[PDB]
Amino acid sequence: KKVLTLEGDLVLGGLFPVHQKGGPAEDCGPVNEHRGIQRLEAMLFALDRINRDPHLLPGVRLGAHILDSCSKDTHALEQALDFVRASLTAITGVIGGSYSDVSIQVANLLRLFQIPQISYASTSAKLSDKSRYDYFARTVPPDFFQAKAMAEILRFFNWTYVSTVASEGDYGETGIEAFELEARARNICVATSEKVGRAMSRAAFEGVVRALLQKPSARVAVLFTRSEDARELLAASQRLNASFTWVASDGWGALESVVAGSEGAAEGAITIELASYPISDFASYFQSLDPWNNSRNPWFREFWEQRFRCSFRQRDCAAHSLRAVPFEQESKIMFVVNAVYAMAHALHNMHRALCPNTTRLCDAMRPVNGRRLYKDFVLNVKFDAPFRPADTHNEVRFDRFGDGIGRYNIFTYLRAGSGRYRYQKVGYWAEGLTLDTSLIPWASPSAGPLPASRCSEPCLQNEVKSVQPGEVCCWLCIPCQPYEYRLDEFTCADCGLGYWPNASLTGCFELPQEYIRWGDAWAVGPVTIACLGALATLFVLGVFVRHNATPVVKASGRELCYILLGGVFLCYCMTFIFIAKPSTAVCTLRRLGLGTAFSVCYSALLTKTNRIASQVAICLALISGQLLIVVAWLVVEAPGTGKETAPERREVVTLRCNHRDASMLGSLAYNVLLIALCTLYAFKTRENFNEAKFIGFTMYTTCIIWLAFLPIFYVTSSDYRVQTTTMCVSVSLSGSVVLGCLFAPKLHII
Amino acid sequence: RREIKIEGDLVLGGLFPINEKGTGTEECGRINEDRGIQRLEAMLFAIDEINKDDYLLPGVKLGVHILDTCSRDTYALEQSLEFVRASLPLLIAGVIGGSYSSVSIQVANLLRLFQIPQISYASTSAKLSDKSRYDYFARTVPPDFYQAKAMAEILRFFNWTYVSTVASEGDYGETGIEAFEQEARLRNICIATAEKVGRSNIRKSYDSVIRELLQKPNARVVVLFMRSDDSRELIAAASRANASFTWVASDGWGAQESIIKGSEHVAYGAITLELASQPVRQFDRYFQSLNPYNNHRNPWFRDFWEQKFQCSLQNKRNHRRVCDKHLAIDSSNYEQESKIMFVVNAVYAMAHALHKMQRTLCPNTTKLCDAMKILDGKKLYKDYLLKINFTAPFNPNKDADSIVKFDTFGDGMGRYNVFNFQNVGGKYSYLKVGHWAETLSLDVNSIHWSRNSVPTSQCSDPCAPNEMKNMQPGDVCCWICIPCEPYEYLADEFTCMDCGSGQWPTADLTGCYDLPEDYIRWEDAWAIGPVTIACLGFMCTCMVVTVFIKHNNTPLVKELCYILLFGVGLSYCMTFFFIAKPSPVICALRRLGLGSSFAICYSALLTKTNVFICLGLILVQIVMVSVWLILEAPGTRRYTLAEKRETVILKCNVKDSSMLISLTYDVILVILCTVYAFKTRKCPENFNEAKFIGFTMYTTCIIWLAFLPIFYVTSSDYRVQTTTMCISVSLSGFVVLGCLFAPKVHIIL
Ligand SMILES: *[C@@H]1O[C@H](CO)[C@@H](O)[C@H](O)[C@H]1NC(C)=O
Ligand SMILES: *[C@@H]1O[C@H](CO)[C@@H](O)[C@H](O)[C@H]1NC(C)=O
Ligand SMILES: N[C@@H](CCC(=O)O)C(=O)O
Ligand SMILES: N[C@@H](CCC(=O)O)C(=O)O
Repeated sequence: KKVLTLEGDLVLGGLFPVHQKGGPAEDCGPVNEHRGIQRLEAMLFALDRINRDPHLLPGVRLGAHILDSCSKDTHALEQALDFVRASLTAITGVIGGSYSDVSIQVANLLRLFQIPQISYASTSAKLSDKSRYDYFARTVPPDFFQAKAMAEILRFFNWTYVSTVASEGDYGETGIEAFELEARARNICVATSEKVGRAMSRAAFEGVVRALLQKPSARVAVLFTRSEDARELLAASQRLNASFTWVASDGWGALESVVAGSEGAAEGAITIELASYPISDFASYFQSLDPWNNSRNPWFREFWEQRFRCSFRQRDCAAHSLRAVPFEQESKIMFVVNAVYAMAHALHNMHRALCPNTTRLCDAMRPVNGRRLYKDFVLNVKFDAPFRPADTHNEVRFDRFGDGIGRYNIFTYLRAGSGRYRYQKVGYWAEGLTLDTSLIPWASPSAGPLPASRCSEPCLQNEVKSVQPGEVCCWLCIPCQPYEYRLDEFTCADCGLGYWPNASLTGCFELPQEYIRWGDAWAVGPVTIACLGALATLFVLGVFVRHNATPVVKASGRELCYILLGGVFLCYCMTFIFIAKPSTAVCTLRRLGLGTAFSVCYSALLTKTNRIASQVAICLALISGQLLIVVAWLVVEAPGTGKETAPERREVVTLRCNHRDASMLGSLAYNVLLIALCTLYAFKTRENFNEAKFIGFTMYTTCIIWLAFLPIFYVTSSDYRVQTTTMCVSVSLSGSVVLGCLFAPKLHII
Repeated sequence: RREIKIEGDLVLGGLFPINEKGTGTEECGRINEDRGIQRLEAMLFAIDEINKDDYLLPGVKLGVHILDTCSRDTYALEQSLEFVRASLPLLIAGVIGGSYSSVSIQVANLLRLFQIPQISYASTSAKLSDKSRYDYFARTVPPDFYQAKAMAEILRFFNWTYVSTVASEGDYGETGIEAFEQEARLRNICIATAEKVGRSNIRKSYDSVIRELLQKPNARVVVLFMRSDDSRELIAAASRANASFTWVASDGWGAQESIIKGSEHVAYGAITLELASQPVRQFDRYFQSLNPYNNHRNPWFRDFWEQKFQCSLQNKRNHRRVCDKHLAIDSSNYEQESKIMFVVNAVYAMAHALHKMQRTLCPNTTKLCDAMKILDGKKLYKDYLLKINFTAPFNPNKDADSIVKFDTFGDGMGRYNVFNFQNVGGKYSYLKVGHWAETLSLDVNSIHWSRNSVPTSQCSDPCAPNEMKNMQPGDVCCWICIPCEPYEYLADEFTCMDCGSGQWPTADLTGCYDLPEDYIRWEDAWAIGPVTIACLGFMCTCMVVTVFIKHNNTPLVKELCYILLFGVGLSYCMTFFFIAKPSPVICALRRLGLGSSFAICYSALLTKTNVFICLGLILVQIVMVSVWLILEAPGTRRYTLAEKRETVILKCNVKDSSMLISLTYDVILVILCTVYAFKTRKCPENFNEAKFIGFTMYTTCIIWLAFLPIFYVTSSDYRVQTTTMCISVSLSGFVVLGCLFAPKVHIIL
């Protein structure tokens, strides 16, 4: 147990983490070179400067009673016991407390004796409560703003799925709770929450690293641990070949050789450190320190032997010095200087307000009471920084909770010369996040893809539902109803598709599709048959007109021949109307004309049998009788609208005439009349031998043409492609051959 | 400054929560009657019993310096400074106080600096088990490590895998809730919400926690790790929101009938855990005989009397009617606290440790010798307190559970009693419904639940495997069951996949059966038609067979006519072969039989147009035997990756196009030659049959137009293909019968 004591009228206490905590066999081991020794020397330098300042305490010399906490709260309490043992050298206030737990324990011990305490590194938000710490001051921002800064940093890079690890105690717990609260305020999810204990072993660190690696969707790790815990975690990650994007708090900071002892595991780590400026006077004072003239520091020999490895009492540690080697100031040095100067200013104000005549300690101040000082001068103090740069405006003041202003800096640990790893500032945080993306060599587009961390990757808009129970960390999207249009929520479709399947896959469109109607792309065959029939009947009609019905046409009556020409002519035209799109003006003719097409052909055969002028007129009127049934059916069949869609194969609409569905009923009635007329003539006659034989061929041809339609009808069954329209063309085309066969030998030999 | 200071050779410190937390403005307000007064009197009762004993510290009087912690660690630390003021004023050998975990930890941090042993009676925090931070600490109660595990088993017993956790900040609630999460993960227990209440909380703040618990109705069970005062506010807050929850609380609630003050409707059906202990019969008489007039050593007793009985004692009339002085503590209004024997054991443990120390450092004298004038706390704790073993002072069991001793960590043995709050007999009271001693054993047969039965606290509704497949959204407690295609079976619980093409899932969908449904059928609607024509046509062939030798010489037709009559007979049986449902070997016979049937019939007709005749006809059929000869045993099923997925038909898929091509070529050749050869040459024989055979030949071309053309389109159907085949073949056979009809009618006429 070493102690650093100096003489003076007023003695100020001190607590610094000079030594790092060891294992079970030793309370504390290696010397903390940057965070304990440099801070102790900064406090000593501040005290020396105050002791030579005429304006600040001209007649009062400030003493020092500084102790080493060995980075333990129990050891810190054991050391601070002698601070209050004298009260039962009196202590008017301690400038000490680097770790949050140490500061909390010291404040708890000191609140029973009314001893003010000003911290220089403790940033825990638990110390901001003035109900439990009535005499605790602090010159650093609390973690309440550091949590906001880290949450904003995570939100900036779309880091909505991260893993968190914090050290057990008083700093890690409050910080991680605040970070979780601020991440729930925004849209950030937490994957894994690990803890680091005080007696944490290497195997436990490996287990924590494995647990962190167990979540491949969270490539960003949020750190709220201490310096030693961060170093051990980095070593464990390095020895396990684990790569992570570390986002750490001020516990890591910009420590170059302390935490980043394994260069390579943390190459894109983002660290947040309290804003500070270098002090040239402190650098000059520290660079001139030697182990010979600095006899007032009991721990300087150990620091020398550690940073400049050699052996004392052997003529070995007498060549090197602190000037030639590079020197880097600790970030939390100006905070220690400000705390010491604030304590000195409070003491000076108390002396001025209590001893208005003498410049030394008058009898009214010799018992120093902490309550009055803390309530009057410690909290209500305002002065410029003792060693601030020329181009700045910084004031040392305490808020209502005795804290500092929430200003932070953002650092990244990059490599400059392929091995020269260093910390480079990339932004700051006072009220909002102002980051420099171009200064970070893993976020620029030229440096490669941005490392993102999401629980679920965003799937394509098409065939996605993103089912989410209330508010959930991440979503799962599944294809749903390919006939639905689109949706971005739990429901499969935001709008009703209706009879039109899906949409253009860009949202709610509900665009209509083509109906059952189709252009004559593959209907050339029906058209070709019509042209062949028209060409065949053109020559048949041409010879009849040229011969003036003299040779054979005027055999008996010369009337059936004229009527027969009309029947074949209208049969060819039936193919054209059937292959057209059903509309309000053309769809009505197909149903009415179907019965008439068979009636005219059958009438000619019936008229010939009846004959074997007036008869032709009677036959023409007889054919009109069958057309009356078509007109009667057309009373309701002519207006036809609707569709015959089915809950299958939604790509087709299947919209046609209402009479088209009823065309089967209409066709059945028409076919009945034609069949009966044809068979009666053939059997009755079974005149001229040639005429009688010719009638037999025509009578059988008409029946066989209609008979062959039945097997074809079952084949199609309204298939909408080569459908019942095809066989209607074929039977009409076959009927043209039937009509041609009647007159085929009439003029063949002429 | 109110305190109890009894003089004696050795003074034992005391810290009890006589006063509760208070409403901020005051350090501590109302008196804690159950956990602050009974425990305080239990320590005094034990001290008096020890001083009256002859085998425990004979001739040495034990003093007490008892202070009030006001249920807060900040005020307790100031009071604890009196115990260490002398070491920096009575000399304190040890401290028996410490009820709250936060209070005990703060005091232990200060006592370890002065080597003062401390024994706790109610602090169950697992943090205090660390012997590197709290060296001089012991307790007669188990840590929260076993308590958190005990409630995890209870949740697993009722399969409550989706619960909510409400805790309080400090050394008890935060530490206890951390252990619960670790135990919940091993039992697949998922946490819905994690709320924390603070020391400085208002009624609106407590209602915020209740509203947060109501955002997830699927979590009807709430796990509580709170203090006595914190639990009271939440229950009162839940009473103002008409919210009912299944409360599962730790020892902070226990069986204390003071949290539930006019709020029994919401706390009904709660499952609270209390440490296993037995009432002290001797303490029952001692507490029921204390009066404000005779009890003067307790400064807090007068305040306790004015609160429990609501009568004034200072001026005899301050709040209500005068105190009749005829009332006293009795079994009607007095119930012994659960942690009474622990206080007695804690006091006796320190007394027994000093007794063993006194018999070693003072070998001869029975008083306090010069060796024990300056007591050493390190030797008393490590060498005597940690290695103590004695029977309970007032125990009715005398079993192995009555032994008071400390383990390596200076803790007790984990034994908890499960209590259920229910309304029985018209009044509200607790009842033991289980016990936890390294094993859970409940009494569900006598547990009154909240609404009418065991609550269901699950994140996801458990979907039956009939048509639903579980899909994890990224967690292990909640899931969504999205159905998949009905022709795929789930493997075990989470994956439904197709077992190839041609199978159908089983009834339980644990496997897939082979597709049983087939399109083949016999004597069905689509087969009765074709067979009816076939049999009549087949019988028509027998009619020609009848006129074979009865009228042969008399007719002038006379064996080409007989050859074609037998040739078309193969056509009739070909229709019967086509309609047969199976095709193991006959499908090759169908193409060979039906294919040769046309060849024989057409060749015979062609022969009639023009020994030698038989040789020519046989030659055509001779090469038809080995047209393909590519086997017929395997029939490839027509089922494919179509929408049906429920029917399989083979139809002898092998070599389907080859038969059609061969038949078309043979049919095309015969019709052209036969028609050209016959024409009208001479019209020989009885009648002009040269044109008649041409008519039969011409009609067969139309029949040939029904073999190939109408086929190859819509013929992939099992029913359509078979029906078209027999109709076309039977029509051809009937046409040939027309040729022989004319000779037949001539004989009749
Ligand atoms: C994601 O990060 C980029 C900047 O790298 C930028 O687009 C924005 O800040 C974040 N959010 C979205 C929606 O892009
Ligand atoms: C659920 O708990 C009950 C006991 O009350 C019992 O059925 C079983 O242990 C658990 N599991 C199932 C599937 O019931
Ligand atoms: N502010 C952090 C770290 C301080 C430091 O060591 O730099 C704490 O309270 O522990
Ligand atoms: N088990 C509680 C004590 C409850 C009581 O008896 O007051 C704790 O550890 O704080």
